[PDB]
Amino acid sequence: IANQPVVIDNGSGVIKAGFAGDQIPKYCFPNYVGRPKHVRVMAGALEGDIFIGPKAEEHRGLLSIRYPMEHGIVKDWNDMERIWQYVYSKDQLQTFSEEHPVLLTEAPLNPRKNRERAAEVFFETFNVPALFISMQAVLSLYATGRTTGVVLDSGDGVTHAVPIYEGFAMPHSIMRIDIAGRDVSRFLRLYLRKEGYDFHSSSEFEIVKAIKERACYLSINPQKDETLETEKAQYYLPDGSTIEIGPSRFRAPELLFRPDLIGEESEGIHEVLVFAIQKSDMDLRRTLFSNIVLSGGSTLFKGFGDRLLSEVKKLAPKDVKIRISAPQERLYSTWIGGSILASLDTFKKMWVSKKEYEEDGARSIHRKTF
Amino acid sequence: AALVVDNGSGMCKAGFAGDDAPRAVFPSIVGRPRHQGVMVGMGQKDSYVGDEAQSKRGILTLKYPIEHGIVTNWDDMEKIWHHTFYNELRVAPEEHPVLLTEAPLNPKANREKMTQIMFETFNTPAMYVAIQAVLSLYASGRTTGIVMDSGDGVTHTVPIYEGYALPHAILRLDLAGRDLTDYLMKILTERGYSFTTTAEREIVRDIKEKLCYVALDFEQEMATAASSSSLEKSYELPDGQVITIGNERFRCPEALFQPSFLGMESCGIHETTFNSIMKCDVDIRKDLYANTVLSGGTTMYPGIADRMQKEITALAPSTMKIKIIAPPERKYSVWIGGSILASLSTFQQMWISKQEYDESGPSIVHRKCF
Amino acid sequence: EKTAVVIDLGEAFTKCGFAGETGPRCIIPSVIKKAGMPKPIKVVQYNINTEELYSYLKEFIHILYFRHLLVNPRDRRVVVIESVLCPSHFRETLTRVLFKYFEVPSVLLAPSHLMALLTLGINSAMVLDCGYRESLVLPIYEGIPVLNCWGALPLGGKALHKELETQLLEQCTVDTGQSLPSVMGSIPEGVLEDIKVRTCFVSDLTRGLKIQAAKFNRPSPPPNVDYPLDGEKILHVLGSIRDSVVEILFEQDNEEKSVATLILDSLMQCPIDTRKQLAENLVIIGGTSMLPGFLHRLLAEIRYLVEKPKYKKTLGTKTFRIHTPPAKANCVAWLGGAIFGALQDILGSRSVSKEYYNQTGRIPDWCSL
Ligand SMILES: Nc1ncnc2c1ncn2[C@@H]1O[C@H](COP(=O)(O)OP(=O)(O)OP(=O)(O)O)[C@@H](O)[C@H]1O
Ligand SMILES: Nc1ncnc2c1ncn2[C@@H]1O[C@H](COP(=O)(O)OP(=O)(O)O)[C@@H](O)[C@H]1O
Ligand SMILES: Nc1ncnc2c1ncn2[C@@H]1O[C@H](COP(=O)(O)OP(=O)(O)O)[C@@H](O)[C@H]1O
Repeated sequence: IANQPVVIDNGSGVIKAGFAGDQIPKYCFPNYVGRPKHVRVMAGALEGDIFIGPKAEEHRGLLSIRYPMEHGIVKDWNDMERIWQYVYSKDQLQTFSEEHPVLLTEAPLNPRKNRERAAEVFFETFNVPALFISMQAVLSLYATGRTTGVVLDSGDGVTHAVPIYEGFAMPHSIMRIDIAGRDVSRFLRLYLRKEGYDFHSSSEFEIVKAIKERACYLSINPQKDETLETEKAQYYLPDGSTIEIGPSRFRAPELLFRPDLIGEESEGIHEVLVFAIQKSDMDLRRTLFSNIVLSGGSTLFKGFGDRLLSEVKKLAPKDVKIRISAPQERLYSTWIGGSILASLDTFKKMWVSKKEYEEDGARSIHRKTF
Repeated sequence: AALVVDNGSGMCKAGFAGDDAPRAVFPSIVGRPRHQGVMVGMGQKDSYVGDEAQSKRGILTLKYPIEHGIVTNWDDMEKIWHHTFYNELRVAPEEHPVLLTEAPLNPKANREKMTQIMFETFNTPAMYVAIQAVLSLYASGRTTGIVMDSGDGVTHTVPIYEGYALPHAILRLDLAGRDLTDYLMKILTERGYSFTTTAEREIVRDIKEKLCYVALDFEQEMATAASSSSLEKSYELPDGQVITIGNERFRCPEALFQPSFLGMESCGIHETTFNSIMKCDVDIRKDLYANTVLSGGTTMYPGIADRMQKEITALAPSTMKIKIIAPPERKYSVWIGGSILASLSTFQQMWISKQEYDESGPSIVHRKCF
Repeated sequence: EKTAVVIDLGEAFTKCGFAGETGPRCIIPSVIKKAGMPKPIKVVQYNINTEELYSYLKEFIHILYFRHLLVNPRDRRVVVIESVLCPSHFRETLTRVLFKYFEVPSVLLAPSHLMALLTLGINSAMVLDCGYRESLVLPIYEGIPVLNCWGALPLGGKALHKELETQLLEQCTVDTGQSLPSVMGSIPEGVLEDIKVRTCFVSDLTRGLKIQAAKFNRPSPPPNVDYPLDGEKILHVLGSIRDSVVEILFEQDNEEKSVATLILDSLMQCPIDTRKQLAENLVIIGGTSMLPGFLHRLLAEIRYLVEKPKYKKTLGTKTFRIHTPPAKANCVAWLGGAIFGALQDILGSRSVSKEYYNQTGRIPDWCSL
């Protein structure tokens, strides 16, 4: 049917959705799992505590929140069923699966079983007439307008660098490490663990998330700043927990650029980044070093771009200067790219008709996946 | 009388003249453990090596000390050396002349540095370094033969004629099974399995050797696999996980025939060897079909001989009678050939003593090593 | 030479010991009760002042080694034993007392888990740490602590007393001295804890299932095991309440919280080169958890949760052992550090001196060196 098609978006931490023509996703709904903390003594309650937004802000007693897609790695699907089901419910867009075609993206480096399960939902349970699955960085490029450029971005729990010229990219040259903000939250609470505070469940995790994105910044000289002295400002929770932080308020690049110092096995964004750039054509590499699409919904801290510049200076063929790109907010660019995507001729040659899915399914999914 | 030490970026062996079994057999990889920041007691070695590192592989990360002949650190290499000597033989180097190998494409400064430190650190009476292929055909029993090396990170086609040969005729591509290990590990990652450390590499190279058989046409083999999944054999790891693969097994060494799996802008092993044959005399090429000698440790996979045979069979005319020399012991045969080389007195009259570098410097390395 | 000091961070007890001392020395409750004190002063008093606590530490250490052995510790070294998660400001305040007030030769931080390993001295091991308020499964593979494999359940001995006082505050099935049902509010914590600690025998798993059945819509809770009382008010009621504490100790009821839970977490961070090793390494330790007959409920819950569908893939079929403790009640880390400090004259160089502390005044943990 020629109605406005549904454009569902994704996200390990913040998942979006919309229509081909929306300029704003009506809901900035996070990616999580609402649950009870204890066995509800009385039956016939808010089944599974499927809470969204104000419903999540309703109560806190028997409410344990989780993630149904850990760092992009989704494991179960019942949570996803209820989440999508809630979106399908006439409180989000008040539409149906059949009433509008659906556009959607997927994170790379995933088994096909994820795609299998999702399409099974979208065509068996719900019925999409025409669907599609794409990438994310491409949509961000369309939002920025560039079609070329060394694309780079980092989600809530997924980081990835893709070298691109006119959309072209080599899979070998494409790099991705799925570790971001969620573990930074885990380490913020671990810092406070050394500091001796409250550690019992996801509530504190939410608190720490509010801290991470609110009462947290990033400095530039951790050795100096570690040897410096501050009075460590505090915050006020619903209890009013006047708690001091200090270096731990900005000890995140020892997770970004130096996570191995947490006795871990990784490299550093800039390293893998430059390596992927080095996988390209040396001279084309040099040209693209002047246009490196920088993004990331979690990389929202000042001075870190300068730290990245320091990595650049330590790695660039010196005197070939590369200054700081400082894009502050990086979320809806993918959503915007998807809106522009479905708004064009694209989906007409790029849909997944339900009929073809009925005929083949995974065969059609992968024959049309590229 | 001598000091036979076969080398390799992986397999490094040792013994003496007349010995048939290499006394030293170990992975010549450098293990570096998770040196963290908190305190600990009773210590350990700074960095265990190979077997030492494999013993405690859970912390030790056996990174590569060499890279297709590119030795990372000479110091670590010497640590390997010294400990291996005082691990296996515990004999001083002043006893006899040493025996080591190398391969071409190497900048002369490396072999000079090598031998230079060999006299520095060890003060051996004399010494010698050669080419593996020489020992290969030398142990084979010919002076006219074309072989190819497929080690852990090397590949080279050496045609010989009555001992004579040509560097122009001898071709080389230092690419081997390590790349396949990378490819295999990432495709199994796509299948849904975690792979971060070096132990991942060890287990995958293990099962890689355990399953890289050689079929003929992946189209029909793939058709049969998708038809009957009986070929998709299962295997349970040291951990409870049991994987099932059928295509993966034999299709992983297909990249040797096709750089397309990696996009290397290169040629197949068969046609590369064919071009090596093309750089010859019309009469001796026939002898190459007769002296179709095979080597390399990464050629311990059944089926490829018939494959390569059929390849060149389609290439060369019917009159070119193929006679494949396929020794399933080519891996250790180089060390053995070194022992046999160490048995011919005239060769042991030819030496590289102290005074040659003491006075002559390292130019005799260029005109005396080979 | 001479002996040394062996003291760990214990919310309830911080014993002292010498170098290579075979056998316990003296245990005293961590709280400090002084003259004209209505309620003793604890140790876990964070975000509190430093001078008052500083003083308490001074005179408590003073009379501590006095009534211990009246030794002069300005002659011998100190073996500081840690317990993670405590603020380093507190720890360094202890150090401030030590060096800037008492000036001992040298001090040295150390992990309790190390001494626990020293009880057997093997390289790889699991950590069945069960402290006074929390627990910890932070394995020591190759004699090296496993960093991200951590976790703690803030439901230790102190919270157990809170559970006891909750249950008994709900029902005063004792007499007067006629039943006095919840007449007064304060409780004799010493008496309560005497009942508790003197009756800690863990019951069967089936009995815990009976408790679960009693939660919603009971088969013979007595002969109930619970220790006599005083204050002219003694009773013989269900001692099965301690088994109810054992049941709430491991909650899967939309919580999924237990010791096995942390073992599973460790397994999640464990790589293949740690799994079977830990299956061998079924280390049997724990400080406050001196739980009699806990092998039943314990092992049963272990080999009860192995059957979890989301964890058979992780586990497979892993068997375990019983790495029995040659040490005693809680002397494990105490004597482990005692013999560990015995011939560590070599490591006396590693023991932080006051000399360097003059020009330094700081000991660095995971910071910028
Ligand atoms: N028994 C075997 N079966 C199959 N493949 C093997 C076997 N042994 C070694 N290989 C292959 O050979 C490589 C290991 O190195 P190899 O045994 O060839 O010695 P090496 O260290 O390569 O010697 P050099 O470095 O001098 O070539 C790996 O790529 C592995 O796949
Ligand atoms: N100020 C901030 N500092 C650090 N991290 C942030 C901040 N704001 C948001 N984040 C994290 O970054 C994520 C946004 O990245 P995004 O690309 O949207 O990934 P996702 O779609 O998985 O959320 C959010 O989920 C949030 O957890
Ligand atoms: N049979 C028993 N069962 C369980 N716990 C016991 C038993 N006997 C003693 N305990 C408890 O073990 C505790 C040891 O606590 P401890 O771990 O030393 O606290 P801290 O580490 O704060 O000093 C004592 O407080 C005691 O009450």
